[PDB]
Amino acid sequence: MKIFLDTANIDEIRTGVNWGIVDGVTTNPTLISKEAVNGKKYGDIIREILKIVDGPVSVQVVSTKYEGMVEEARKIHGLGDNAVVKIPMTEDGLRAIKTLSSEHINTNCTLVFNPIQALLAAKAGVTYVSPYVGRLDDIGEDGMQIIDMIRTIFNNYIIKTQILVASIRNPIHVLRSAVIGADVVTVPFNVLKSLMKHPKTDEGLAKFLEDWKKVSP
Amino acid sequence: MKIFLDTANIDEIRTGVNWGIVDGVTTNPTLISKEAVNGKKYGDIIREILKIVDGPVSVQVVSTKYEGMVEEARKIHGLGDNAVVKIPMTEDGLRAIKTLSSEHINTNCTLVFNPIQALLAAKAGVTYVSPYVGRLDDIGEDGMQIIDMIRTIFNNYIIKTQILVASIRNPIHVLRSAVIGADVVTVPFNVLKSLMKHPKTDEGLAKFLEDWKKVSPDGKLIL
Amino acid sequence: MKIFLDTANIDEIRTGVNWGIVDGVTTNPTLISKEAVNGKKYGDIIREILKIVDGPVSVQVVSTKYEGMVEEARKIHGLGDNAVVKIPMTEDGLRAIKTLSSEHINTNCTLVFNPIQALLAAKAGVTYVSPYVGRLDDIGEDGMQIIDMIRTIFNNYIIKTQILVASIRNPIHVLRSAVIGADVVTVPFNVLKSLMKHPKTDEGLAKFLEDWKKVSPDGKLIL
Amino acid sequence: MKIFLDTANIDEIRTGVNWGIVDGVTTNPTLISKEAVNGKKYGDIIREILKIVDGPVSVQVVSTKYEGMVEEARKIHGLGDNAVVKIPMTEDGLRAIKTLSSEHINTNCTLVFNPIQALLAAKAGVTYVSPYVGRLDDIGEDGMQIIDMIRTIFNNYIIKTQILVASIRNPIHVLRSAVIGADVVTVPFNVLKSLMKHPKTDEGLAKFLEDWKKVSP
Amino acid sequence: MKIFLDTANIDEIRTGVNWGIVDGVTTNPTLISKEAVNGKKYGDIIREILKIVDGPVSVQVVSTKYEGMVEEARKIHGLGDNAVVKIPMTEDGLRAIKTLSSEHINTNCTLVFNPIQALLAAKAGVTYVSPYVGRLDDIGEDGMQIIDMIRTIFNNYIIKTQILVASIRNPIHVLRSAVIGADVVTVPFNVLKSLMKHPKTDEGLAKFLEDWKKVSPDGKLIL
Amino acid sequence: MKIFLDTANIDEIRTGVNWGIVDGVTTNPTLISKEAVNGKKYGDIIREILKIVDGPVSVQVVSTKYEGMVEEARKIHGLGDNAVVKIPMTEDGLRAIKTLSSEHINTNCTLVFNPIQALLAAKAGVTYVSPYVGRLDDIGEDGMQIIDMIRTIFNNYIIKTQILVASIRNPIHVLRSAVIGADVVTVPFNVLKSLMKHPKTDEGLAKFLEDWKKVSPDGKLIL
Amino acid sequence: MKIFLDTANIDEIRTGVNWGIVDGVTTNPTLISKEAVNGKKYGDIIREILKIVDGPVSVQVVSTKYEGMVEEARKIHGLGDNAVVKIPMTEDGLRAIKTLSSEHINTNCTLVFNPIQALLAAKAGVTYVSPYVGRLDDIGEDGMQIIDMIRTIFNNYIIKTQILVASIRNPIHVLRSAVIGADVVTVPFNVLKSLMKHPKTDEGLAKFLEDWKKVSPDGKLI
Amino acid sequence: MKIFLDTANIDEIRTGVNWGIVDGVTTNPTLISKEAVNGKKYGDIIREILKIVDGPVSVQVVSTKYEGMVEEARKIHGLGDNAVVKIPMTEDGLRAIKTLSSEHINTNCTLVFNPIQALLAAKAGVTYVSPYVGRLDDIGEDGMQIIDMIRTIFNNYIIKTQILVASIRNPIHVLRSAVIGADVVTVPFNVLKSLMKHPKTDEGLAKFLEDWKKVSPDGKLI
Amino acid sequence: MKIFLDTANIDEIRTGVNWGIVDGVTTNPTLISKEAVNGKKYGDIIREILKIVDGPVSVQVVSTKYEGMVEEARKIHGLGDNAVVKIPMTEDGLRAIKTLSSEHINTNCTLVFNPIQALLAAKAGVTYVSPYVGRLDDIGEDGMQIIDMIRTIFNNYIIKTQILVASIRNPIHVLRSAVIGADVVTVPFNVLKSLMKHPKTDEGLAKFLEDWKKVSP
Repeated sequence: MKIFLDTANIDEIRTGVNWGIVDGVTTNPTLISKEAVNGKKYGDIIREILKIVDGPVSVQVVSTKYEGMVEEARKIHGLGDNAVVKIPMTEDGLRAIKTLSSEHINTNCTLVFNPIQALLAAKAGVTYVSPYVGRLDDIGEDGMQIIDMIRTIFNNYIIKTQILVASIRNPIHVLRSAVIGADVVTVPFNVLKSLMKHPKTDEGLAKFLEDWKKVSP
Repeated sequence: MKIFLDTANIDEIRTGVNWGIVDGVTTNPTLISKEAVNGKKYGDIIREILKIVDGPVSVQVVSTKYEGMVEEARKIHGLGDNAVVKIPMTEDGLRAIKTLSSEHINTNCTLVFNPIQALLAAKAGVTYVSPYVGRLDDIGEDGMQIIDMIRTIFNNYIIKTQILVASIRNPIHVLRSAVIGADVVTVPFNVLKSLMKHPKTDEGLAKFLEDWKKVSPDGKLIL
Repeated sequence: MKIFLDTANIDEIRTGVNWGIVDGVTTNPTLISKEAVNGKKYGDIIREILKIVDGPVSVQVVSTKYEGMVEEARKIHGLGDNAVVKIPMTEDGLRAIKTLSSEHINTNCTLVFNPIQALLAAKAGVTYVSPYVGRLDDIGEDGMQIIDMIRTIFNNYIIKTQILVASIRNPIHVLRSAVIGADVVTVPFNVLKSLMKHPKTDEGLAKFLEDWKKVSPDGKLIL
Repeated sequence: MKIFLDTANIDEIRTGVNWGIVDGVTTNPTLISKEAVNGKKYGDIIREILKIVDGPVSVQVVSTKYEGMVEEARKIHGLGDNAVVKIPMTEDGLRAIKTLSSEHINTNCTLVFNPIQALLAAKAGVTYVSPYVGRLDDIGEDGMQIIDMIRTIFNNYIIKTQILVASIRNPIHVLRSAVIGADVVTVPFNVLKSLMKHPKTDEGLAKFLEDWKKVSP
Repeated sequence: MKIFLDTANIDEIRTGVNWGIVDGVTTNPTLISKEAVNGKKYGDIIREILKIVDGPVSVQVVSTKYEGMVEEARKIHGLGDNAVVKIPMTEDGLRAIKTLSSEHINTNCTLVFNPIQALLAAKAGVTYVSPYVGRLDDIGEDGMQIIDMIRTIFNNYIIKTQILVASIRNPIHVLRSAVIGADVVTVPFNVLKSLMKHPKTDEGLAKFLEDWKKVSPDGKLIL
Repeated sequence: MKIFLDTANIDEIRTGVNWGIVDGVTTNPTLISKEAVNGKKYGDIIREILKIVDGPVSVQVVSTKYEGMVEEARKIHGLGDNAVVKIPMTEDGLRAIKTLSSEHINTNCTLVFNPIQALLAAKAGVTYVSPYVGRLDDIGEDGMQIIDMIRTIFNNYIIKTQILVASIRNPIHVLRSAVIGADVVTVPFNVLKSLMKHPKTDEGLAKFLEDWKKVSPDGKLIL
Repeated sequence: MKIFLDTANIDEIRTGVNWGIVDGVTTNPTLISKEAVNGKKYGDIIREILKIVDGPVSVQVVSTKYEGMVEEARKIHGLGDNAVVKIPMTEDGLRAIKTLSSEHINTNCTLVFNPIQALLAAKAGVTYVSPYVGRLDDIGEDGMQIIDMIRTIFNNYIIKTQILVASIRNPIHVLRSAVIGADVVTVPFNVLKSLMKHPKTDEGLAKFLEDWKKVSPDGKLI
Repeated sequence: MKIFLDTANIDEIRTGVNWGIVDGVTTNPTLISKEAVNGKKYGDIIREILKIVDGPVSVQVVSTKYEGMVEEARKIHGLGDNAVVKIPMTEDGLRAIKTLSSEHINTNCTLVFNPIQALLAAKAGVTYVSPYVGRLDDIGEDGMQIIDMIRTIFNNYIIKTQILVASIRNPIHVLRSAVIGADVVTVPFNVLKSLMKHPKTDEGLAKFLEDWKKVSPDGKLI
Repeated sequence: MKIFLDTANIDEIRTGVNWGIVDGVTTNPTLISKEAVNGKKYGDIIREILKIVDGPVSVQVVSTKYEGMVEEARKIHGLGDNAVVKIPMTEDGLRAIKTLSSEHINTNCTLVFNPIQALLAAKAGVTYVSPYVGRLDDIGEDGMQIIDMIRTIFNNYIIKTQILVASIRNPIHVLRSAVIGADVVTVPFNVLKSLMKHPKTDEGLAKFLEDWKKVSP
């Protein structure tokens, strides 16, 4: 399972990347506009992330129309080979994914909330599909069950689209994603930093330090 | 999972194809009767669908006897390489499927309501089998259970006949079909349309638009 | 799943074969004797069935001792390469199956009532094992459970003996046999005919033909 | 579980009743007309069965209309207190059951093929509901699964309508009915006579006879 | 399981009641808007339904604010003892349900789409809760699963609020509701009609009629 | 399932109570201190909450030793009969729960992380046990599994201690708590508000109000 | 679930009862002799335990023959109405249990290793049955599965014999016993102490402490 | 599933092979001594079995120490390439199996009673492992559950050691072994004979016979 | 399933290899200075273990910093090609594992207590991951459940990292590890010896003996 960082905060990205556990980054218009304040421009933020991160970097179009999505997609693609174009799950979006896929431009279909939407995105040739599990949790539906059905559907038809679990809120979304067999999770910084930690790890380290002092002060 | 459009409405077919999400079309005599009104000829409707759909197009024979079935099938086949001859699950139907399979004419056995009818059509050599899940729902039996049994049976014997779920009424027939692993669903246009939609998709788009306005008042992405 | 006809009527056989859904026949002296009427020779019926049928034809041995069984089995084998010799699950039967297997004479072990009997027959080299499910139902045991266990046992050891479900009484024996993955069922011609039928198939056909007449008065499909 | 005999053959009924294992009888227009040939009249057959059998005896109306069903029902009821009026599952039938039930006339709703039909019959106040399992088997559907769902539904709502399994074809319909917890089965004579039998019973009896001869010739 | 009719069509209501199978009615502003055309007043429609249905009749408030909800509820309640006030799942709605429950006015919380909304309505004291299963189906989630969770939750806490399955589209929503053990289903008239029907019922009737003719040519039962 | 508000804001509390869905409150010194602003006394906040709330109010002890805990618990008890004393799962905590239980002072055992800790607190006589599920989620263990085991354990022995799910982070902790059958959840005011919401509720309301206007221009319901 | 302490140490018993978490005690000659020290006699230790514990105290017999077991058991009963006599699962043991139950002397059948042995002891009238789960674990079979079967069997027949899980080695034997619904577990004082502990509890306490110092620096709530 | 005959009787072995249903044989000193009668020596019986059986013949060692076991095992191997040496699940046994496997001498580890013992014998290189299911049944645990676990474990690691179910007492041990997928069962000749029988088979034969007399009175098909 | 001995006693090791059931050894800060008594250099024992054992020998790094860990690991590697370097599940540890893997030095990540920690270690390229099951049991959670999830996760992604079950306390940890399919268990000597024992084996051996004395005094 790949692990991506879900933020446009360059400080969080640098830190995550320096830990060596970040395989890629996802952004979206909300995340970017949270950073693009007090002088900082969105075009600069996007370019800096592309430069910093070796692996896939998803950046979302904002046009809602086919021709506009495809032209924004190509500008996005031109920013560097690791760029992945995020396209929303809409009629125009599916058309855009199909065209971009034929042009070998990598794509990520976002705002997916049930397994049939994810299947449509895969049929359009999308590279990644990104169901939003935390937003399903928000409305009283166990979002991880949708990931489990998508995994089954994709296995049934030997689909090569990667399942990219998004809107992750806690480490149990991450655990369940790995048990299900999702291809990727994208996680906010506060979740990322917790994944390495456990209180018995801390306790064990202290114990080994103690015991070692008994044979080498 | 392939998705076919279950209609003879040319406007619906052109629209669905353009979404890139439609892999073929199924018709039946009812669907065609509906469109062949006010001067429109069934012959023209059929040829036009075949003309504009790249994927399989199922057209159903109307004879109930073996010889009429095969004679009509050979005509349907002659109209285009993407034509699939629909044949009902009957004694004459199975005979027709066996003959047509030996002639390398693609076939679709329709009006299937239990898994053993589906198996018999497969043994005769049919290309697709089409169980009618909504008509089972109509009589108080969960039709998707028959799809699950057919998938198991076909898997047991490595059967190459495609399961084509038909009489679809709602998006949960579609979801359950995909989870079971049916080869194809054929859906009405209104169902097809609904498959792309979700209130949280709409809501998420609106929020992204709004937030983006904060850093780009004309809502553009200039790179 | 293969389907054998449990019959010696040549017309039944020809008809089922044209349906594309009959793979072989299982006979017994009662079925054959039934057809020896209006002058017909017992042995002529059997030789005719062996000639016409492209595939397996089971013929019973009547001897109960090893030497009699193998001598009869050899005669039967000489009547056609597709003849299959039916031998009961007994001590002498197993000895006969082992001997005939070595001579490459195909065999069908009958009167099997539990899964270990089926395994012993497979170990002796038998081509088919025939558990009589309806005779277990008769004594208050669900006979299909024995088929399920035999399928599991045979899968465990990659056994090439075919499971031939016999003493079939209804279409649910057939459905369950297919879902389990039994290799073959043998059924009377009348169970076979019932397997194609469903009231919604008839209802659906009637409606399609009504609707077609609205666009084509004489029921025709002119293309 | 009660066991009824499903026939209008008086010879079969006498024999069954003499075994002491028959708790009642069901008839229907096909069964009765098979016996009412070569001089025998249907009115005589019905009366003879009513006289012979202590327990419930179901006899079916033939009118398809409400007023006609209710008038046939009352003539049926008047033939004796053990008479139970069979009414088909139709709109007019449900109306008739509701009226007959209010008049404390026992009823049996027949030609039931799914669990919701059975529930409708219970809501109309029917005494017995009779799903036809063998005719479901005939069309490639496991008829006993409908009995299992009816039992669950009836348990959920504490329904007092008795489930009467009909169109029985073999002893496994009977076994599964008892395991599910159906209230009644009605069985044809050839099935009835087999229920007491088992080859190990026969074998055991022979063995005990043998062994007893060794201590009392 | 109670069965309500989900319609404001007076003809449908009179017909269903006469089948003896309808235990109440649900309306909503859409259903009533549909009938309140060509001079027909919504006020008259509501009073007439109340007048002719003996069981509960749900009539939905239209105000979105607490005070308007309770004022309309008290009016609805005043029209007949069988009136049930429908209240949407909102903050003001829950406040209204709490007040109305304390006044012993029966209530029905509508537009419920997950089990926790259903629990909140129960805690406020509501008489019925109405989850919309077909609208969940519409967005690719199996709505009957929410009914199953609500039944479990209600059973856990011995909750007396009745589960009323709404937005029913087919007979399998009805079947699954009964197997789960929902208290009530409310169904459209065409669904209601279909619940009584089955092809084998029709077929069995025809056969009984035919056989009876053999011993009574005028198809009567003379006792 | 009871719902407690994890808050010391009196306005939040009043609002949740009017919704008919708040049964009590859980406080801690941080929450209380937060409200002591614009001149408000810490202890006045607590006494006000105890006076207004008809039902349980949890208040933390800060002493870590037995004598300090019971002396504080007694003070807290004196502030209102509905005060519940929060005591951590430690050796001295268990001694304090046993002593306070004998004095009929209600208690809530906090910092419970496995089911056996919950059982020991119940055996000491505790009124509520509070497992912190989100803090288990934080360390890569599904915290709701511990609630499920505690419910089973408590059911086995007919334990009267209430399970109070704490450290709740999202609406699925709440849904799962209800399906398991936990006695209580405690949630922040903002989780609480989210529990009422669903996009189809909003969509449905908007459509009903649109349709109603077709029959009643100013949105009114005049009866 | 009741919790007995497997010990004869009186400070261990007092400290357990004060937690409100100990319902009784299980002894054995080794445990008792361990405390029969510095003046204390074996009989003394048992009498003091019987006196201080408001609940069952299990005391073993060493005789392996019916007459000897029953004679000892009567003695033990004489010491206090809360004494419970331990009897091994043997032919003579079952005879002894039948006799003692008829004399309303409470009993505890030990060395039970399968569910049918447990059923036989119940049928003889035993008050408690003690399967030794850790010794099943020692020989490579999951001992808690035997507890599960005994629970099912006892529920089937509404048996009033209490299931007392013994030879406990870790907190998961305890957790599983509770989830199954065993009536009692007997554990050493140290296992007992471990049951209260969790690293997130310690972390939580530390967090409580620091945040309280924020609202008030001294460390006292007024 | 292979079926071995648990016996040293040569007429029992011939009659089993002729049915096509016997794949090998398992002996033990008691079985062999049973036939070492009327002139026949112990060595003779084993040599004749090795000669006539086209398959594995298991022969036990009586030494319980490593050196003695290995010395005997080499002797047994010398008697024929199809001899298989039985070695008990002990410390010295595992040492012996390791040594013998390295010398391509086939082995059969006996007295296995849990799945981990079976795994240890496999790891030492054993050809067959023989769990004694009936002796587990004797002590009130379902012995076939151990076979199921060993099957899972061996499948997990693609272990080539064959599971040989032993101490078989009834046809249901055999049925369950086959459903689980055990490689082999070893059974006494009488159990073997019972496996072919069913009362509906006998009934069927009788029915066949009578109905054939209807189509032709003599009893011969021409 | 491989079996390692958690010891540095050479006799215990030779004994277990002789049995043919020991595949390696794990040596942690809390064993080597057990055997460094009266004559032996915590380094002659390690060097000798490395010489003896024809399989992996795990040796723990004591530094907590990346740079010290990789320097110590390279030293450990220098002692013998069967040395495996034990590294704790920390930020610095993951970084060290990634570096050492790239230098083809085998690694064993210790103090793992949940499945996502194990996945992170595998993503860093670790040769073994060692979850401490008994220490989870100690805090009231069933440690074997974590092994079961890690097996599933590793199967999902075809992960080549071996699952090495550690902190083993009893033979049921071992049985469950084998049924789950863990790659390795590491056990103390007394657990190891107990794995061969069963009371019916002893009973059985006595009976072989007794019956043999009958046939041959």
